[PDB]
Amino acid sequence: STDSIVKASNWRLVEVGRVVLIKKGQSAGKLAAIVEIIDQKKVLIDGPKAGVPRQAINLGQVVLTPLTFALPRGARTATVSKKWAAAAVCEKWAASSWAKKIAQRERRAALTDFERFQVMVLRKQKRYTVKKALAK
Amino acid sequence: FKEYQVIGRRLPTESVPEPKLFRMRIFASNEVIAKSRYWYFLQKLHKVKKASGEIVSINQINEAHPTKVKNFGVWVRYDSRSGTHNMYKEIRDVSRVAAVETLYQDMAARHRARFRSIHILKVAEIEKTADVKRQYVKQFLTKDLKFPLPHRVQKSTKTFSYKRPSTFY
Amino acid sequence: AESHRLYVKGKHLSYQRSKRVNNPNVSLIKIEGVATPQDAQFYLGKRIAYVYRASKEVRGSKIRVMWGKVTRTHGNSGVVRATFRNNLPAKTFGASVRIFLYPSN
Amino acid sequence: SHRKYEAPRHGHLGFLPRKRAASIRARVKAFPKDDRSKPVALTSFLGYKAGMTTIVRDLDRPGSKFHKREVVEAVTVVDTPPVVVVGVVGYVETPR
Amino acid sequence: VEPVVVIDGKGHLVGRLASVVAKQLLNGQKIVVVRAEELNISGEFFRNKLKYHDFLRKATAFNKTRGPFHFRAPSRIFYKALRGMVSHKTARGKAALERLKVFEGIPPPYDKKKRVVVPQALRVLRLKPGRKYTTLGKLSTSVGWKYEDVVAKLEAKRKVSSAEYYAKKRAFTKKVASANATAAESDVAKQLAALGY
Amino acid sequence: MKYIQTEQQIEIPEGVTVSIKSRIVKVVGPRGTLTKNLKHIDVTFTKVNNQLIKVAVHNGDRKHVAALRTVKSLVDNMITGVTKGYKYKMRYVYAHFPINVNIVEKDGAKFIEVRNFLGDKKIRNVPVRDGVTIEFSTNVKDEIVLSGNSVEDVSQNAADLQQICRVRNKDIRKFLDGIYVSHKGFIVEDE
RNA sequence: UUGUUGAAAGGGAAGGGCAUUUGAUCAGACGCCAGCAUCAGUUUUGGUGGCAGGAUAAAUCCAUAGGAAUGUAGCUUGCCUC
RNA sequence: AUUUUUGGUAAGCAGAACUGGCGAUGCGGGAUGAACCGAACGUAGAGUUAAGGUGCCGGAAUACACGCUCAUCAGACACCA
RNA sequence: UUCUUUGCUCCACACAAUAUAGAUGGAUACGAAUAAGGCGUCCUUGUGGCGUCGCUGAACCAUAGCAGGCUAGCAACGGUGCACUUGGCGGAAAGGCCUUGGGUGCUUGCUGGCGAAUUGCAAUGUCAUUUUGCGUGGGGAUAAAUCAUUUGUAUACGACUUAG
Repeated sequence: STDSIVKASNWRLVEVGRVVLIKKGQSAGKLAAIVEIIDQKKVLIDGPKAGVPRQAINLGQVVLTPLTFALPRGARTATVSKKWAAAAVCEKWAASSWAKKIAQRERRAALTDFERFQVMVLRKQKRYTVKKALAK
Repeated sequence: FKEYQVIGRRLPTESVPEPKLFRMRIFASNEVIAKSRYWYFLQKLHKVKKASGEIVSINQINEAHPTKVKNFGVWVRYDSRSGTHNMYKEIRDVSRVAAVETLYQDMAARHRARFRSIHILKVAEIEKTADVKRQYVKQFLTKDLKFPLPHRVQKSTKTFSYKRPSTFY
Repeated sequence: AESHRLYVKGKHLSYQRSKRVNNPNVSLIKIEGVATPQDAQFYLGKRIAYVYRASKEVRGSKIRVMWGKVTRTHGNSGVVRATFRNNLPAKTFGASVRIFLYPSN
Repeated sequence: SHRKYEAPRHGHLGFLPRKRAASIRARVKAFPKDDRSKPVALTSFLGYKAGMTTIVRDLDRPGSKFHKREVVEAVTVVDTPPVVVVGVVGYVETPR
Repeated sequence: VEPVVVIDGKGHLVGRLASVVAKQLLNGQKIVVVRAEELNISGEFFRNKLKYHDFLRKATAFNKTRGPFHFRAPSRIFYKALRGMVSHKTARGKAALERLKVFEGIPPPYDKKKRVVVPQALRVLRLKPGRKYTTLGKLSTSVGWKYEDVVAKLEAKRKVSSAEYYAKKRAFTKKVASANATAAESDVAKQLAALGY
Repeated sequence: MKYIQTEQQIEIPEGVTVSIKSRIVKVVGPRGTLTKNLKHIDVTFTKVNNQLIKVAVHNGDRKHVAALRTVKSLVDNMITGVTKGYKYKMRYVYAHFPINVNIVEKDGAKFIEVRNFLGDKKIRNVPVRDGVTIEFSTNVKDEIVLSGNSVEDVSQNAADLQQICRVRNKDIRKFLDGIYVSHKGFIVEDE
């Protein structure tokens, strides 16, 4: 060929820098960066800007994120907060397809009954133009 | 679990003033246990029982730095079915208490040794690396460590799914 | 236009029972789209009705109605306990009931 | 205790129940394996049992004691007047 | 939620699925299971073969008819495993099992209906990667079931025709997604992206 | 211990290709093409240099990391199978009755007929697996050389030929008769 | 114990208990069945506010002293596309 | 029947000591069981629990957490098989 | 299946019943893997490059009007029913999928104009899906079995096989 070929398997590595969305807990949908892994199943995470305390947490309650940033290992809350704000983690997260789908769920949950009648009207106004386009 | 300082003295009977105040570092889920264990251990070392002595102080001890990752080298003794055996295990955790309850779980899992059949001889934090004996701890003490989590099993809150759920991460 | 719904779809699972013995006074109702006792506590005190069709016109219509109210939550997984004015007949284990949004909040 | 002197069972346990074959026809339950190369032809053939007679024939069985010797064999005859084709059934293979 | 649920029985654990389906039927939800010949059991082929042969040998001595009938089909192996988890002797149980149908492969009407899964009874979601499992397609035939490759023919035909259908549906949904994307940057689209829809 | 991570290095020679997708190792080389699907093991391959490929196991075990080194072995055996290939020499060992072995054809299938093994009237038929070539080698009396690419093709052909000529109902230590694999090696000379 | 008529039920018995549905039926002619509000007794489930104590938490945080490694930037020697 | 205990290889055997039980006792649990566990009972409502459990049968988490185990005769709750 | 006409059936209506394992917006169609893919894009068409996506369906589609009345239009050249035609495709239980042109209705894409009370402060407040014989008014077709008799390939009696 002779560029051989391997797939390969792309994964989210459990490292120092890996920001992780907390899914079950008092936090439940806040970002926190991993500073030091304990043992294969347990991590150390601090989200100083999001406001989750530096805690040793089980891995069933975290979701690994595609986003990373160069943090030194076991760096304290002040060092984390500076390296976090430097790399701009919160912007890279808010500008995600996933963060948008979380913001869509919480918004459509926080919708009113009048705004439910409005969105219904507008979707049918949109639907008139798209069905004219689907015909041609 | 909790770690408790327990200082019990002995009953002050005149002709014996100032008994020698014996301190312990009992691992217990509350004070009523921490003080019962204190007496249990000091009945194995000295001729004194809860009647012949008194607890002068009980104080919960917290972690000096409860967010620093620590290699806890714990020495333990346990009654097996056949005899008794002295063990050395190495827990890696963030608190002395969290490391100890992991030992109690991994002693119960690996040798069927229940709470009554275990003595915690010592729980000493290992100062400098290259003193870590056990490989299952020396694994996580490698420069610039990373590792994936293959076969990510997400869990539904509803009986039926429509997508054929994936196990990617 | 298509929809006319002003109740939630309940289903009569079973009675309040032991492993063997049953209590036909408290009927266990599963509400559509509820998960926990916290989610279920919206529906505490609501008016559940069981609408069924007989063959005899009684007093205008062949449809008859057995009235009840939600008493409290049941289990960990969002089931409720309902008491009906007359107890349910038990042949309706898996029959739908209507959870109205009566006494409101 | 056991039979004391053990003998093999009376009767085959395969030809049960020993009831009256519902029909009077014979009911061919298996046909050959259906070769798709060679020309089309009938597999089985209906007919009527007439009776039994004796035959005599020479015997080509090398190694046999009666090699090249007249042997009497019983024979049964079946009347097979030409059978008239009157239909054709199509059968689809199904999970039943 | 639906009037009738349709479950693709492929890559599913027999007992776990059977428990899920058994509760649905008692709660009064009409369910059909299809592709019952791609069900799975924990443990190697041989273990479940021996478990079956231990079941085969269980017959009424004095008349082997009226004894426990050993049904060989993967659909009927599931039915046995599900009828175990319902009080079939009671009128509620008879009515509960009446709400169920099980098929070896996806026949008519269900051939062009939407097929769900039950994540808490998927082999892929449940069994530890490294453990060995059974396929009810191989087990069922080794114990008596004759129609292994009749169903393989009929599935291979249905999957050719359903691949053609999908290739047409997807080719179309490209046009629908493109026209919906060219509906954005409109007064209506910005008002909808404000309300969240 | 459950080994956090362990990997094995697989070297790739100078004119061979390695095509891996989801677990189907397809090696191409001067000899030809070898395929082998390893969908039973649960490992991960990664091309680093186009000449080294790292195979890996995450959160391993005693029984798990054993297989990781096994799959390195099977994949190196495939690369060997396309680069150099395999060649098993078997000797006829007979005491009295000379073994009559030749390759005959039955409906174009390549069999090995074994007749007059301990004066046995039977004609033993060893079907030659495709990709395996048989040579009744001269220069060594009573030798047969099974060469080709895949070791499992060559080795099982040689083994199935040895197994059919096992003497029955005798002292197998006096009746030391049958066709035995003397040598297992590679086709290419200068070795 | 039996006949007929009338009514009902019935997959290896039937009969019984608690509960309701359905069909038939029938006293209470002088009452029947509800909804809401504010209360009392009982009790389940939240949501928030004010205090107490401990190593007057331990922490984090800030100051400061010393130190080390899984040694940061530089420093240096090697392969050299600089 | 737990504990002490005699005879006896032993016994769902024979005979003692203290206590508690069945007899004379329903009820919840151990699938079933006189004796085990929990609790002793007028007729009802409501609330809360015991022992025991909460995949499905079956009311109740296919709960959470750390480990162990793969068995071509797995293992699975005391008295108790 | 009758011609004593009045009986059988298929379709349409109205009618008197009869129920309900339990409608109350929609059962919304790739297969295969899961230590892997989906979709879009490119073209040395591959076990290929480059994007992107997942982390639940909390989605998607439907989604207003007497339980949906009557009317004036503006904007589209659409969407969506009821009955009819075009070519087809489906045999695993295909009894359903498409797909033509047409017609005839509606349209909440958008501005209008009337109506609704008194179900009295809630009472399912009745609208679905079957089993139907009952008269209407149209199409269509115009038999068998059993016993008694007979046979013996069969037979305790039934049954079986024959015959007229």
